[PDB]
Amino acid sequence: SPHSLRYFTTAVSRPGLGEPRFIIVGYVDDTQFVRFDSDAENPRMEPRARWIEQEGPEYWERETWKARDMGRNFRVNLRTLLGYYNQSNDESHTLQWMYGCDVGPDGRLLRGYCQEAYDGQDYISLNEDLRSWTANDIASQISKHKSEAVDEAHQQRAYLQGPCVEWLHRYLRLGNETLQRSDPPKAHVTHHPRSEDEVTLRCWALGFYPADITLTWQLNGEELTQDMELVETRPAGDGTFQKWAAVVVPLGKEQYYTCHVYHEGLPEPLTLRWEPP
Amino acid sequence: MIQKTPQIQVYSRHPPENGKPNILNCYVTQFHPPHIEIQMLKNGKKIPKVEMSDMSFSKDWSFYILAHTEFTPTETDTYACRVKHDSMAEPKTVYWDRDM
Amino acid sequence: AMAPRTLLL
Ligand code: NI
Ligand code: NI
Ligand code: NI
Ligand code: NI
Repeated sequence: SPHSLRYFTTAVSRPGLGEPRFIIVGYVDDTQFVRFDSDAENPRMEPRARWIEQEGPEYWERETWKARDMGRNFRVNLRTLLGYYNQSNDESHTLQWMYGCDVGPDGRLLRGYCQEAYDGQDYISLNEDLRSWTANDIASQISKHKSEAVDEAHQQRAYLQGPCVEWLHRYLRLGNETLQRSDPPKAHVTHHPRSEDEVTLRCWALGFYPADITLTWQLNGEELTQDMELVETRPAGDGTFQKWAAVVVPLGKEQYYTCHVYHEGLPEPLTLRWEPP
Repeated sequence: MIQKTPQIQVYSRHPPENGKPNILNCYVTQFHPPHIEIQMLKNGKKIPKVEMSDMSFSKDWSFYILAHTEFTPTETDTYACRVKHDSMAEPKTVYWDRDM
Repeated sequence: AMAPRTLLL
């Protein structure tokens, strides 16, 4: 509609310990549904959405063992990269891996992702063809060369084209009521003096799902302002999201400005402006 | 690593009304590395039981996390989120403003 | 469900 299943994996080395901290979170669209944290109480794959609690112990046992296996491999990978970069074992380093599938309205794979970063920088990524890799420096070239030798691409491609899509379909069925919905935003404009003769107008969108949204401001008769303060879309904590966008305008000219709110749940945008009480 | 400095937002789940129970969120984004200390305070004092969730990373590899706690806005009580991260020498306290 | 294996870097 479209939809996606994505996993986000993070391994952090700890100079002065054995095991790195290893975390996995899984998402369908904008909803986190599973988490594994090696340092947790306890270190198993566990639910983060009510609807996944529908899976039997077999599911939970198998994902926990896969998480544990991946953690061991990420431990190895961190040590391997220390070597590639000639780095010492007295500092912390990070490996991140994001992967998953986007599927279209007909339930078919639109694109697959499989990419890693070392210390927050692009390391290696599976190309859109799902057949070849992009490296970013000498170390990642070695990794790329190794993955070509063992045909890793075909293993990841098989997953992304098959099980990833199929599991996404299962999850969409399990969590249909919350995943397959649009809650449109409710919006209002607030007014806050900024100086003697300037006012901050803030256009709020609240209670919306999914997270994608766009707010625009403009002076009536002109193109959209670029001079706009925004915040990153943020979780309300109840499965919906919030966002706001602000402009500073002259006192007494508040109503010459208009905010529009666009969202998948709105056939037409909401149109708002400051209304004195 | 290339350190990235956290962006912090402190806000309520529902539009605040004095004496009406609510949820206070501290949402921290765009930081690297992922290790971070987040405390939520009431009148300068550490709030005991704070939940953490929604922790992952963005397309630019930077991390985000949500802390939250139950709270009832009053005319007098002050709330803030104090964040310590390797990218900053000193912790950073962001006070809750009903208008943000 | 998660991928069966990760890359060996
Ligand atoms: Ni004020
Ligand atoms: Ni219009
Ligand atoms: Ni710490
Ligand atoms: Ni809660």
